[PDB]
Amino acid sequence: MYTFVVRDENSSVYAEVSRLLLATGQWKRLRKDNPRFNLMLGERNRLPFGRLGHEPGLVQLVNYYRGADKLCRKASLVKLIKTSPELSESCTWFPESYVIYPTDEREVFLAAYNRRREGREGNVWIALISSEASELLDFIDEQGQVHVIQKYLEKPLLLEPGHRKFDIRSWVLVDHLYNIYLYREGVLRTSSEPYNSANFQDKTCHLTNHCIQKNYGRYEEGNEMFFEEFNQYLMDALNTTLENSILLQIKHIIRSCLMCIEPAISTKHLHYQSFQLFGFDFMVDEELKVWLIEVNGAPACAQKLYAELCQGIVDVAISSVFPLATSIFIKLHH
Amino acid sequence: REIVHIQAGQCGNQIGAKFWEVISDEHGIDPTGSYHGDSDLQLERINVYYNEATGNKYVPRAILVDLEPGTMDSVRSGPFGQIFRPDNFVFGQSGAGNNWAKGHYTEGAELVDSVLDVVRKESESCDCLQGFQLTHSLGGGTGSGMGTLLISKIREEYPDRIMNTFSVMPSPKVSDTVVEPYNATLSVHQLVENTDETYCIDNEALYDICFRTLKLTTPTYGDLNHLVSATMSGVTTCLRFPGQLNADLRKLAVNMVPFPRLHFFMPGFAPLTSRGSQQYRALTVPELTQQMFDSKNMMAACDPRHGRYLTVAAIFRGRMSMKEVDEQMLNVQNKNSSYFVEWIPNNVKTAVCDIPPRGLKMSATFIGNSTAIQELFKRISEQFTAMFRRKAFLHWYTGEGMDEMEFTEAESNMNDLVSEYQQYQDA
Amino acid sequence: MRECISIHVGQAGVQIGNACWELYCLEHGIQPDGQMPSDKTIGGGDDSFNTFFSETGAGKHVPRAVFVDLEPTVIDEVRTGTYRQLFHPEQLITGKEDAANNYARGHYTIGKEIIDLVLDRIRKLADQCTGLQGFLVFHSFGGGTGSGFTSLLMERLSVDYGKKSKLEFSIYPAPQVSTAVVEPYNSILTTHTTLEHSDCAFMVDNEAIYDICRRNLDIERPTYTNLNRLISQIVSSITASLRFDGALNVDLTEFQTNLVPYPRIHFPLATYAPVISAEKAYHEQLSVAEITNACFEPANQMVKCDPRHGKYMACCLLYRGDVVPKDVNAAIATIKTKRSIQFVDWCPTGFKVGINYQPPTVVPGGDLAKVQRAVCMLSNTTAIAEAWARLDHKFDLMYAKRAFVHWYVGEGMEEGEFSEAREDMAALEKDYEEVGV
Amino acid sequence: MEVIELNKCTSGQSFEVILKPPSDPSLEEIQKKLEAAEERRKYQEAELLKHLAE
Ligand SMILES: Nc1nc2c(ncn2[C@@H]2O[C@H](COP(=O)(O)OP(=O)(O)OP(=O)(O)O)[C@@H](O)[C@H]2O)c(=O)[nH]1
Ligand SMILES: Nc1nc2c(ncn2[C@@H]2O[C@H](COP(=O)(O)OP(=O)(O)O)[C@@H](O)[C@H]2O)c(=O)[nH]1
Ligand SMILES: COc1ccc(N(C)c2nc(C)nc3ccccc23)cc1
Ligand SMILES: [Ca+2]
Ligand SMILES: [Mg+2]
Ligand SMILES: [Mg+2]
Repeated sequence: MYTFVVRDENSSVYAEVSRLLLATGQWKRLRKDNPRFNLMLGERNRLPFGRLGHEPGLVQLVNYYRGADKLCRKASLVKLIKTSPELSESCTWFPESYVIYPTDEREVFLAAYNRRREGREGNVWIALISSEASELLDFIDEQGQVHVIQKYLEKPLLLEPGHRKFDIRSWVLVDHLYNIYLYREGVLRTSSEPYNSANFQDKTCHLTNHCIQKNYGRYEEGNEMFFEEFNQYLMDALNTTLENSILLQIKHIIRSCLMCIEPAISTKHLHYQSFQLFGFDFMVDEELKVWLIEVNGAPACAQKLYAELCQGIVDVAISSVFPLATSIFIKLHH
Repeated sequence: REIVHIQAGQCGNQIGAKFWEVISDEHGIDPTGSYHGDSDLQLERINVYYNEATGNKYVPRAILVDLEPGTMDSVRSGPFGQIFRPDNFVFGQSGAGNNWAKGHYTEGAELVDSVLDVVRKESESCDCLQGFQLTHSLGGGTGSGMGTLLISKIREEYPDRIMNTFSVMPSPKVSDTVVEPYNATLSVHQLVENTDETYCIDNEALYDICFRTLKLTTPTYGDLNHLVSATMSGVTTCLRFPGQLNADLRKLAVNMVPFPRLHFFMPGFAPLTSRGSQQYRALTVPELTQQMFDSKNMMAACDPRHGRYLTVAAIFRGRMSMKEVDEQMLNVQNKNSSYFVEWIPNNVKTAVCDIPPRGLKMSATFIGNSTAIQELFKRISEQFTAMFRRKAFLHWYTGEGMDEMEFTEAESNMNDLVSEYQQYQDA
Repeated sequence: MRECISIHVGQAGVQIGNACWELYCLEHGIQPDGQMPSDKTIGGGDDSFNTFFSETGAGKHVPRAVFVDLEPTVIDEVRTGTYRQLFHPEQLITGKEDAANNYARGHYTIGKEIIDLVLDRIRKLADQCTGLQGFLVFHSFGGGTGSGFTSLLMERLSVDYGKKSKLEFSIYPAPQVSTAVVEPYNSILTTHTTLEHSDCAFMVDNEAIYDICRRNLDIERPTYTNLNRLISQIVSSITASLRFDGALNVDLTEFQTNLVPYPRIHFPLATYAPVISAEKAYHEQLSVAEITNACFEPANQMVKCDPRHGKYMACCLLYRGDVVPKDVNAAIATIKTKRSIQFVDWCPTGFKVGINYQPPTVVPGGDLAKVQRAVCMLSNTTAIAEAWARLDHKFDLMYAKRAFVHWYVGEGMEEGEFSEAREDMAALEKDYEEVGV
Repeated sequence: MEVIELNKCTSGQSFEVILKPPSDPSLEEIQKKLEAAEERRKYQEAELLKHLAE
């Protein structure tokens, strides 16, 4: 009988994991403040990593990597890509991004803005989307908190029929041995109203969030296109598979990002062990080139896939450490 | 660090004589007082219970108290009777007649000054006195009434010393008189206020072990006392023997008692043996750990599953793997973490002594401060109220000067103790 | 030459003192009787070892050490043990009854009767010094004497010897080998009372030492003797620069300068490599690069914490054995590019290096093997605050119900002192937070 | 990279390597605290002896 604790109630993913664990009959749930646990399904903020791995006679495991927020916060990810030699300034899968504080790299941002202006090419940026620099900077000070100014992808790949924008979400699980497992099923979060090149004020067709969309449910249920349909579309419309055109670049970005942070976050020789599920968010342009948008520390699954992924998390992340008395993941080799 | 032992009444003297019988054998002392052992580990802290007499003859630091001459004559003509200092025998003539009031207020008050003179004479020999341990029953008159009178007077003369008791609880299953719940309630009221540590030795539990487990269909007092002396040996091991934990009476009190009143301990022993028949199969370390925590092995008739452990002290005796002991002790806590309070971190402590007791290759003794002990006090309270609501048998007490008010106060303080134990079961 | 007095308080302090002084003797070639055949100036001198040893006309080398316990049993073993002739009776102070795992009993009740006697015996050693620089205090956080009496002594030493430096060697409580349930109380209480009076404190988590003994020495269930022989090796590495000729950490003031820029954040993390089992047949001897690399593994630290998720304020590498500067710089260059070493923005990203050519001395018939080269890294990292967090949490759990508090109040201490001590600790946890993120 | 403060002798040598540049209570107060604690001990013992006198 192994023992676990739950410290995130809002977690829709680990609610299903805690449900599945009890269902085996070899796991017992303890109260929040019980120190005598094998597993911790911890909180999003202020997780007490310093208390872990100090219970004699117990192997302890947590569902978060300490330090992995450096990839998952927007300000941190830009700083990490720009400073680490493994990624370098010349990263070609990451859009031109700058860190801006309210009253820093403001003069560095404006130098690139003028090269775009004097080059007379596309000069549209995101923070909310605008073409003018002096109207963007005023919005940042008006909010209060730190934000990143990023190059907006003016020429994205557009699904037909509809002339629609989209983003890809990939679910990645890193285990205790630092194996990088990409879940074979991804999801395309789609816009339901056609992409307007001229009007940037219309936030409904430019942002592909599951909340902002909620023409909702026109082409596919809940604005969610799955991998079989998207592969099928690319074959018919562009004469290529999802594997070649998009997935090789996705596998490359995930692996490059986590290889970079490995020495800082790895729990290979530590007194406690970590795993973590990540949500990688991808943009595809019209030339079939993949760009990284954000990385998610506490991602939420899609309804169709909840059952399968949560069983996978138990199989390769939890049961690998605590064994009981076909594989759904692709292993990214390093 | 010296301990003065006092035994009061029939039960107190009978279990008391058995205690000195068992622990003298472990320290290698014959009935004459001469040392005939081989290990030096026996003598390193022999001064804890023994005084060294001239001519190199050991003498138990033991005072024998009764209001009747009957039982102390059984001790004197008994097996280890010659070892006790003849002056430390203090007796009255007319007895206490199973009456707390006679023990505490009338008959016992006549004799208590004589006992305290002997207590003082033993205390003055001591380089550094730890305090006192009393053996007594709570159901009689002498051990119950006079025993609690002694404690109160000892606390007055030695307020900076520890008071430890081995208190035998009455049961209808092993019953002398109907008035035992009265005597016990009056005694508990005194023990809650005037002792630092009390080992609750329930006669109900000793009977049930003898009947259900040991298979003795009609157990005597001798069968009951065999379990007591084996427990008493076990609980005092870390006082009697040098280890990694140099333990005394105060250190046990500091570490076991989180709140001053909640100092009633539930003792346990593994493996359970009966007299005569020797068990030939030695127990493995996982077997000892599983047994000592099981309710069938508890010397107080409580179910630990109906409560929560505040603190635990565990003592393993014999030659065994200390790594396996540590592994098994952590195994019990981790597999049953809900039964240990989360608000006292690392509340289970373990010690190992190399010397086993007589007739066993290896053994385990359990000292638990569980909230489940409230069941014992609830049982006494229920038996008390059944008689007291009709003021039955009360004339034996009012005849010696006691008011009904004193019973109501004693009933109240024990019911307070019960809800106080109940408090920490939930929060 | 400036003398140092070592003070060993309580069981843990005394027993570690036995281990350290046995080790110092073997290193300087001082025999159990006190004679030093290699020493040519008889009856005095101002060599580097004379920091720790004074000299009599007979040729005896006596430790500048005072042992104090409120209980006779532990120091009685020193009095009769193999090093009985080394100490003179007056250096060894014992009480009647110990502090019974109670801080308040050690500090207030039993402390008050012995405090004046101890300072008098300290004065007797101090008056033999031509230029006393200060004190090295050995004690447990968890014991009654170790927590209680130590903090009273630390208060008094600041009064009588105000211009002098005070260094701590402290034993952090671990459930694996602990003797008392109230050890988190004792630890928080002593830290609060001692914090202003200590200039540099080396914490040693019994949990770390215990696992190192299991993992690296193949000892199934480590005793105190096993732990103390290892702890003494670490202490010897730290103190070597006071006892031997050198230019790094030559005096006690230099420890504060090199390791402690923030007076309150005075707890450096010690890391030691290599720990190799004596009865291990065939061992491939580790190089400079390998043993320096082991200084950044958490499994080699004296406190289990993660330095990667914290900032450094200072760093010392203390090598013993066959080590040259060129090998050290090459090792540092490789390590920097492979690991997360983050200094604070107001400190140089650098290492102070001390090499002593004499390889580490091991106790004959010990658990530790003879090595060609060894290293002790002393680093002031904000990561050590993890140990404070653990301890404070355990304190909070018990204090919320006021569990065991009555034992402390019964010795004359006030309930306010508990929450005052906890507030200071909350402030200390905050100090590490400001510096560390 | 830069190796400064190099000092050698027969016993050993010491140096510093930089990789990157940057960017009490008195005796009267102690005797008062200890004796205030003794007064609280004496009071608690007196309240005990008074209770036992009853
Ligand atoms: N490393 C090490 N730790 C020890 C030793 N002796 C005791 N300890 C630890 O110290 C704590 C208890 O403190 P002690 O030093 O034994 O107690 P004390 O200072 O003698 O104080 P009292 O006995 O309470 O008066 C526990 O956490 C033990 O694990 C030792 O020889 N080595
Ligand atoms: N375990 C045990 N209980 C006893 C013994 N003798 C008497 N008792 C119990 O103690 C109670 C009577 O107390 P007793 O000691 O005879 O009276 P006293 O001599 O006036 O103290 C009854 O509840 C008995 O069950 C004994 O030898 N062993
Ligand atoms: C709950 O934590 C505790 C509990 C008791 C202790 N001491 C002091 C012990 N005293 C005695 C007399 N026997 C023991 C036997 C076995 C183990 C400990 C003790 C220490 C810590
Ligand atoms: Ca000399
Ligand atoms: Mg009788
Ligand atoms: Mg001690």
